[PDB]
Amino acid sequence: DHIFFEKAVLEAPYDYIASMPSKGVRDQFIDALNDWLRVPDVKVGKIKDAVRVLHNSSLLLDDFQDNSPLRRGKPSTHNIFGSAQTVNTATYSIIKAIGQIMEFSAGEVQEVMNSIMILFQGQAMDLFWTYNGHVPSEEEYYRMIDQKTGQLFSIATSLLLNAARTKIQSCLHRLTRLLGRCFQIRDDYQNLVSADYTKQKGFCEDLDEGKWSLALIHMIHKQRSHMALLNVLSTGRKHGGMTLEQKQFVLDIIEEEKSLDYTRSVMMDLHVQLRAEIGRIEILLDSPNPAMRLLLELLRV
Amino acid sequence: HIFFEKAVLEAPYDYIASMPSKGVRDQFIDALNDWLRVPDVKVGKIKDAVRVLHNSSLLLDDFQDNSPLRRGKPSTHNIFGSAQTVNTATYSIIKAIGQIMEFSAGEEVMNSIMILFQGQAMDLFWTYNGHVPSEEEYYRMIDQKTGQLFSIATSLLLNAADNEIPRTKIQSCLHRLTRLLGRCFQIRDDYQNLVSADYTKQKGFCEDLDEGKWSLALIHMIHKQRSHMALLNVLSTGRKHGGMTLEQKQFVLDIIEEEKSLDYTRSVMMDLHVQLRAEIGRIEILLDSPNPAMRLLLEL
Amino acid sequence: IFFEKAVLEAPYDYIASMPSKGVRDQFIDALNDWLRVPDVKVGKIKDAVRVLHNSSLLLDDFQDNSPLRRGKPSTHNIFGSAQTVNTATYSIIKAIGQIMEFSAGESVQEVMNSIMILFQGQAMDLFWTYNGHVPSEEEYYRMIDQKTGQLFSIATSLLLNAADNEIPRTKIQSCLHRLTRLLGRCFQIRDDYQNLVSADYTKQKGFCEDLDEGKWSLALIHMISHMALLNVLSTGRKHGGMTLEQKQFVLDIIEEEKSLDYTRSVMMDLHVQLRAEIGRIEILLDSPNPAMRLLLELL
Amino acid sequence: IFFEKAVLEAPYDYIASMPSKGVRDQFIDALNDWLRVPDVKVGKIKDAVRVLHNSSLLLDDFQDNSPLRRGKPSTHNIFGSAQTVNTATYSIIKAIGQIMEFSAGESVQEVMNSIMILFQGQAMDLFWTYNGHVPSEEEYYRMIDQKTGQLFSIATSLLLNAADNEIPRTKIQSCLHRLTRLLGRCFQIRDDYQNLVSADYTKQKGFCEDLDEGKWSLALIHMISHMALLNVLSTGRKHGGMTLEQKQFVLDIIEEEKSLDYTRSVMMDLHVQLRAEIGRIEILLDSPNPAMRLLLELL
Amino acid sequence: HIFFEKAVLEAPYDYIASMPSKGVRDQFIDALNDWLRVPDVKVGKIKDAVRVLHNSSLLLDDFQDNSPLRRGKPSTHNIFGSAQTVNTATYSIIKAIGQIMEFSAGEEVMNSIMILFQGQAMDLFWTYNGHVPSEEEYYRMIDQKTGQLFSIATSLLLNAADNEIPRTKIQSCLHRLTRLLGRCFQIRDDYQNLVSADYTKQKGFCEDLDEGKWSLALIHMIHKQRSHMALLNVLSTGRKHGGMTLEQKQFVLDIIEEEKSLDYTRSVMMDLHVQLRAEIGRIEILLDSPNPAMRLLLEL
Amino acid sequence: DHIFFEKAVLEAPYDYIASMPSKGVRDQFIDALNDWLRVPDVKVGKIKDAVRVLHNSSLLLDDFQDNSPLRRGKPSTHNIFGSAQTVNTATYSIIKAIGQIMEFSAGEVQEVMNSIMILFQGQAMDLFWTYNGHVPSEEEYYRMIDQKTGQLFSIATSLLLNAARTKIQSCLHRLTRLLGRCFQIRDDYQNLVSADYTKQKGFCEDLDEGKWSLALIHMIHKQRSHMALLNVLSTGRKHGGMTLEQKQFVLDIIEEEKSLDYTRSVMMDLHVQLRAEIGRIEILLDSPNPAMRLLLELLRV
Ligand SMILES: NCCC(O)(P(=O)(O)O)P(=O)(O)O
Ligand SMILES: NCCC(O)(P(=O)(O)O)P(=O)(O)O
Ligand SMILES: NCCC(O)(P(=O)(O)O)P(=O)(O)O
Ligand SMILES: NCCC(O)(P(=O)(O)O)P(=O)(O)O
Ligand SMILES: NCCC(O)(P(=O)(O)O)P(=O)(O)O
Ligand SMILES: NCCC(O)(P(=O)(O)O)P(=O)(O)O
Ligand SMILES: [Co+2]
Ligand SMILES: [Co+2]
Ligand SMILES: [Co+2]
Ligand SMILES: [Co+2]
Ligand SMILES: [Co+2]
Ligand SMILES: [Co+2]
Ligand SMILES: [Co+2]
Ligand SMILES: [Co+2]
Ligand SMILES: [Co+2]
Ligand SMILES: [Co+2]
Ligand SMILES: [Co+2]
Ligand SMILES: [Co+2]
Ligand SMILES: [Co+2]
Ligand SMILES: [Co+2]
Ligand SMILES: [Co+2]
Ligand SMILES: [Co+2]
Ligand SMILES: [Co+2]
Ligand SMILES: [Co+2]
Ligand SMILES: [Co+2]
Ligand SMILES: [Co+2]
Ligand SMILES: [Co+2]
Ligand SMILES: [Co+2]
Ligand SMILES: [Co+2]
Ligand SMILES: [Co+2]
Repeated sequence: DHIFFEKAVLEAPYDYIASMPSKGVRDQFIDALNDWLRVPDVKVGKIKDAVRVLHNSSLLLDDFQDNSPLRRGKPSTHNIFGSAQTVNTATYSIIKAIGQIMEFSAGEVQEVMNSIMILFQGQAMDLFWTYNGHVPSEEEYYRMIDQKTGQLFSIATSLLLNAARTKIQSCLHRLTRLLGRCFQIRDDYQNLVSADYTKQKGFCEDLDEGKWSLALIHMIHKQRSHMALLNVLSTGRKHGGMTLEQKQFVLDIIEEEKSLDYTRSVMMDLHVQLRAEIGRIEILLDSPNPAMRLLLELLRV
Repeated sequence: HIFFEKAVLEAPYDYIASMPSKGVRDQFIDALNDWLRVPDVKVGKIKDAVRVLHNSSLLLDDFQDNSPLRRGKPSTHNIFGSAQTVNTATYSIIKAIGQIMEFSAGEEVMNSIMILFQGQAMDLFWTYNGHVPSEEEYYRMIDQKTGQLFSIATSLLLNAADNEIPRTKIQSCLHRLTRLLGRCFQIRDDYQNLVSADYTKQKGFCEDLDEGKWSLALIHMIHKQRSHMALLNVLSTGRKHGGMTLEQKQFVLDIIEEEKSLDYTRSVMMDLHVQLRAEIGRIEILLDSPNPAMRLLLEL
Repeated sequence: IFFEKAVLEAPYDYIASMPSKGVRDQFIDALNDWLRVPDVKVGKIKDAVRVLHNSSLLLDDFQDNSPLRRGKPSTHNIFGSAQTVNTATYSIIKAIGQIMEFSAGESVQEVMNSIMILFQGQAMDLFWTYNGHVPSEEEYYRMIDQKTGQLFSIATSLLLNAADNEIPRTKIQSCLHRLTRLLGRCFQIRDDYQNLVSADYTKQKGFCEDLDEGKWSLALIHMISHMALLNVLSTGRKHGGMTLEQKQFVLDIIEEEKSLDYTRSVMMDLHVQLRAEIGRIEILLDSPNPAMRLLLELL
Repeated sequence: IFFEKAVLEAPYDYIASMPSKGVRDQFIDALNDWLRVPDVKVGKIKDAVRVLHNSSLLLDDFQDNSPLRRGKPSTHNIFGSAQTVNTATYSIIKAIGQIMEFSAGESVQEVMNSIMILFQGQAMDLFWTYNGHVPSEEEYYRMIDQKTGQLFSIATSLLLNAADNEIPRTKIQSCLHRLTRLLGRCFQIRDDYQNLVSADYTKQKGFCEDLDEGKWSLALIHMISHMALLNVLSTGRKHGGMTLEQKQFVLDIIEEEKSLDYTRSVMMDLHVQLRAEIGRIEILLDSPNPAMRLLLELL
Repeated sequence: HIFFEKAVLEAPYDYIASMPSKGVRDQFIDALNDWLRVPDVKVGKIKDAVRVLHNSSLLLDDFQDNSPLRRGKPSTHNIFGSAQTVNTATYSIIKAIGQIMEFSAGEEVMNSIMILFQGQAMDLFWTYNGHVPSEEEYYRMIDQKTGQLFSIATSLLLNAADNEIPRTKIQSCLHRLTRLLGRCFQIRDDYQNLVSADYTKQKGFCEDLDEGKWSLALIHMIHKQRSHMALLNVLSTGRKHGGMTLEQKQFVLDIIEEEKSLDYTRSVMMDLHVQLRAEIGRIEILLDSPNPAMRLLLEL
Repeated sequence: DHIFFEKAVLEAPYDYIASMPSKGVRDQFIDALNDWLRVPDVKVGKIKDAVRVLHNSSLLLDDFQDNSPLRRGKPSTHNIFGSAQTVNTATYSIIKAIGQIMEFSAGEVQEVMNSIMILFQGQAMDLFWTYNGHVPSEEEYYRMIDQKTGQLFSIATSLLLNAARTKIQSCLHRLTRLLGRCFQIRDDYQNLVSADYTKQKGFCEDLDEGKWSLALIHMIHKQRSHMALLNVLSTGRKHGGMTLEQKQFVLDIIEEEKSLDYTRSVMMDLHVQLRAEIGRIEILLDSPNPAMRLLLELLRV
């Protein structure tokens, strides 16, 4: 009878992150997208649960892969169960999510499998650059984002699309791709700027991780000296993190170079294109979508 | 250079795949196919898929057990780091599943794959929280984390077998076979980790004592009526730290030898060998097809 | 020559200078209102028990790796673990010698036996956290009777052996044993309780010090669907202790399951039994003890 | 119930199972050839002193952070520091209780006082390495008389208090005190010596274990132009201990200055004084002691 | 890009040089030159040379004292690492010496520079081996490691002074001045490290208690007849570890306050202020040239 | 009177390295060079002592800068006295060495000061590349060597030259430069190959340091994959060193690529040029020099 006990052990790390609160964008996008597609409540529920597992599982891996001590102000899962159990649960949960997607969807699965694997191709580059200290170009950065976060929006879109036109499809493609860039570029921006992100992750958590955000990329390829900046980055990699003053030192250089102003420029332009794409769909479709415009608006600053 | 980013993604897999396997996995498929006689191309695809699953499991396991060595060389996460290694490992499992789908469509797997993680879950859970499992829990965990690999390969080969009869006679016997093989190979593995000098050369001296896993020898003497305060506390000391000193490892070995607990493990393995030979025999006669390959695989 | 003595007793003189007090001496004064032991012998008993209690504090702080004691650095963060342990062990021997100096016979072989039970209790405490065993409620209570309640018992045994002739120390026994047992259980449960609730117990020991130690308070034990809490304690065992965020997570689970309420109910029941016990003794000795009842009101 | 006792005594039963022996019991047998104490009481004295000596080994190994004892892991690398210290302190109390069980009067207050001097000696030992003070030869010798020579004194005090009636335990005193003092000084100096020279003392404790501890052997003290040696000891204090290469460097300086020879000369002089002392006692008791002279030949 | 490798070499110097000095060093040279009146160009060269020496000394000292903060910002070796920082520091000292040679030729320096290291040697030696120095040893060490900087600048300015007389009257007085200035500034520095909240903002809370240096306050109360077992042992505990906890630092402060040992340091500083004003006075009259700048420099 | 005690404290770290044994090449080169120049015994003694201090001081810094636990089988100086005292003594000793050079030499000093500073320019690049993980080109590597080790030979040469022609000078320049490259390239080679270097420094000490030797440089810029090789190097930098198996893994890749064969090729060609330069001088001068040819021969394999 204690087969239930074994299941609880296996899914304990998953039940942890899924329990905090943490959500927002994911569920909102599915709801907003469905205000257009009008997919049955039962089918969107099956899609929601699968995407949630998929998203939460990648968070389990990401926090471990990025060595993040905090998620949503609480300890990250691998600081509760340890990295070994967390990774084991996460990998299992992904397979479980794929099985669920198989159960209500035909094949094509052979399209979702492909896109799920693209997510890993995206993570691969992100982790590769961080680990070996290679600064990517701005375009490589965008391509990486399209794969690791943009593809995540695409998956939820493809699922809802297959449960509902024709030309409308190649417009949602432009939507999810632009949306993916908005999310990540904001996420990297807010990590260094916002004080909520400071409370839900720690002060400049990305600088401990050593990820290459758009601000750093822009000023690294910006032709001036930066002997100091280059060396603290190396110092951080050698110590596995930075002190509060070191992070502040990085921010001040960023401020002095106005590289965050560039990031703000890209985000505003992205919102312009996304506004246009949304209205393009609302016109091409029956009626407008305040839910999608809300989500877009939640993504500025 | 679209080729470059895939190379980065699959670099940790190519590393572990470039090492000498020992080919236990491949030898079994070959032996099983001496009975089922599936065409070489279909067999090759199944071999490739299972090889990817197995190697990916080793990627994860070495990191999870914090093993410094794999086949005498540094473990994969001591090349690419934990993050990269885990990422491709999960990806490669997805990829293998995708490969399996392309030539099969059915039907157990993937589902049986989820049982692997169920087995690992218990293995990792006990080790992390220091809970000593019973012999039955130990066996059940092994059926899930190890025996299932064999089950996977069999089902794949079985579903690809010709209409040359029966798939009804064999299935009961084949399940008995893969399960017995799974137990013995893991029990042998946990046994050899402490006594074999080749394993010392491949994994380091008594690597499982660093990992802190619960092998049959330890389990047997702990649930004994004799007191083992020292033994219990060294194991806890090893988990508190990153592992054990050589003297701490040697101390455990002395306790084991003093109580001949490895001899109990030898007895269990021999008894499993007997049942294995019996099971192979029932099939060799029922199909009128002797299998020197399976009996040769047993030679371990 | 005094220098050698000052070096040996420096770690003791450190904790002894701390304000860590307010229960041990008040219990002796409260009990002596009954036993009416001469003030001089009460002084020696107070001194001896003070040395013992301080010595156990030296050991426990080291053994639980507590960084703070009464808001100041713990003794082994001043003198190191080696000097602290050596001084502590010496101080225990010194106290016993003092006890021997004013009491003989089976009184000594009773206190000696009683002191050894303290270590028996500490052993189970230390053994459980080190090997990651979650104790039952009964195991926990028995552990408390040995390591905490026995300290009260020592003080009473000393006082009773020096009691006035107008007092039947044979009728009174077992009633006093029932008292100290309840009192020690009430004190320790409150101690484990307060460590997770208060400040003091965040100002004096740091935030949730028991969770760094990996101590098994009554709240924690009552719970162990509780999978996440088991693992973080294990994570706390593998790491040097818990992060501020990890400790807060434990509190949330306790709060959600209202484990704080359970221990609160247990201590109120102990308050009831204690009042009933003091009453029986008050009738038996034909003497009211407002001090004991006053001491009881410490929650 | 036995389980609780087994847990408490597990760290003691660990060192007690080790072959760490060959001097303590031989001294008792040698001395008893003179004192002719009944075999039964000698047994209890042997048991009590054995518990004390083992308990001091538990503490010292932890306090000096020694990884190895008799080729096997030290006790605190089996049970952890907390359990080891608690058991050790308990075992000391237990032994004293045993001593109390067959001896009364000022005999106890003598052993109690003698045990406290052991801690006084350990205190100076621990205090010096922790605060980086290089002791003089006299300070070192006095430290030895307290922490080592006193152990012999305890055994003799017990045996003398149980001596046969045909023996004048008043004439004999001070001669025995002179003996134990010399013997303890000879034993400890040899102990500090052997730790840097031998194997055993590389097989039993690891290579130059005293240099990890930061112990002040007679060789080291005799030297402190010696600037480089001072700093590596400091480096050894800041780090967890010394590397294999660092220990070897210390040996080279010792060898170059022939510090090994000095301690060798000191111990030969101690051999002379010891023979003179045994002789005086042999005349005074009209009884030869080939055992003591046999025990003496341990170099 | 021959320019690039020099930029790499001087990058750690440019970092520390880009910070707000406080200009005590420059204020002294200006004040001294109100008397000696050396042309601006020759004064500028001397300022530049001394500035390089001083900054290079801070490069070395911050690493040697393992200080995490310098003027509120991370210390240089927490940017470029210990290796690079030390390399340019030694180089910059050579460079400064080369600069000094180009406009002088003589004559004390460099020689006086070697006394700086002699002072640092004792400072580092006592701290590393935990030896408590006497008040006299403490003063002598300070004359060498701090007072000599002032001596260097004076000799340079003195050798560049015009034939407008005397260089014989002043030298005795100027040596008395630079030496008094050196003691007071270091004693003030060690004082302010424990009590000034601005120093907490620039270096962290009680940084010297992390370094484990021997300030006058600690030295005074240690060589006292009262016992200080606790105080002594915390300091040793701090050296055993990387530094002290906040409670350990606060504990030391409480002992200091309880014994008013900082008041003794205040008395010494005031007495040095008195002698300084006296020495400035003897010179202001002997040259018939009052120096509001020197007296204003004293305001600290 | 205890002014001598303060001096002992200051020079204790210097007296340590100077005492072991460790020498060889330095004294041999000065003797071999003087078999030509015939400079008085008193003057060459003054030159020897100064160069020894200079060389030993740089070793004090180098071991600390490279985090080397061992020198000549014994603990490095900063593992006896600590990094702080070692660096303080080293810097002082360099200034002391400069003063000594000033005392027997005119100015031009203004030539020796310049060359001493070049040594630091060389070290600067070596430490910069190691710390920030930048692989230099082969020519940058050679230029760096000319500055940090080749210039050291040049200093001893300039000193002896100024105490003694005309055209002979611009031949010694080619000698010291070639000699500098021979020494360092061999030193980097022997670090990974020789078992004496394994005993006098530890197994593959350079792989812990993370320096960029010619073998690594050659195969890094050699166009093939090397995903594994690139990542262990990063792993080493993140851990502050490598395990025995990791170093062996690096050696095997080096072996597989025959990059050490290339290093052997460069060394043999260097010996060819050096043989030619030596004979060129022996002819241009009075008589041959077996001492210099010996030293050259001590530098192969
Ligand atoms: N997308 C989830 C992961 C992140 O967004 P998060 O900020 O860690 O949630 P990352 O910054 O790692 O890309
Ligand atoms: N189960 C595959 C991994 C093992 O067999 P391996 O010995 O690590 O290959 P484990 O002993 O960890 O179970
Ligand atoms: N028993 C006295 C020691 C304690 O009360 P304290 O918390 O150390 O005061 P514990 O809770 O550790 O038992
Ligand atoms: N005094 C018994 C303990 C010793 O002899 P040991 O070396 O621990 O046996 P020490 O040398 O530490 O004093
Ligand atoms: N002496 C210059 C450096 C100092 O003044 P600083 O306070 O570190 O600038 P120290 O206190 O180390 O002496
Ligand atoms: N030249 C002295 C320094 C070296 O040669 P060494 O091998 O450390 O002596 P490096 O390898 O650091 O260049
Ligand atoms: Co809707
Ligand atoms: Co992340
Ligand atoms: Co991430
Ligand atoms: Co992010
Ligand atoms: Co074929
Ligand atoms: Co494994
Ligand atoms: Co495993
Ligand atoms: Co295994
Ligand atoms: Co009263
Ligand atoms: Co406690
Ligand atoms: Co406790
Ligand atoms: Co408590
Ligand atoms: Co006998
Ligand atoms: Co010892
Ligand atoms: Co000792
Ligand atoms: Co010893
Ligand atoms: Co002007
Ligand atoms: Co400083
Ligand atoms: Co300083
Ligand atoms: Co300062
Ligand atoms: Co010659
Ligand atoms: Co080097
Ligand atoms: Co170097
Ligand atoms: Co080298």
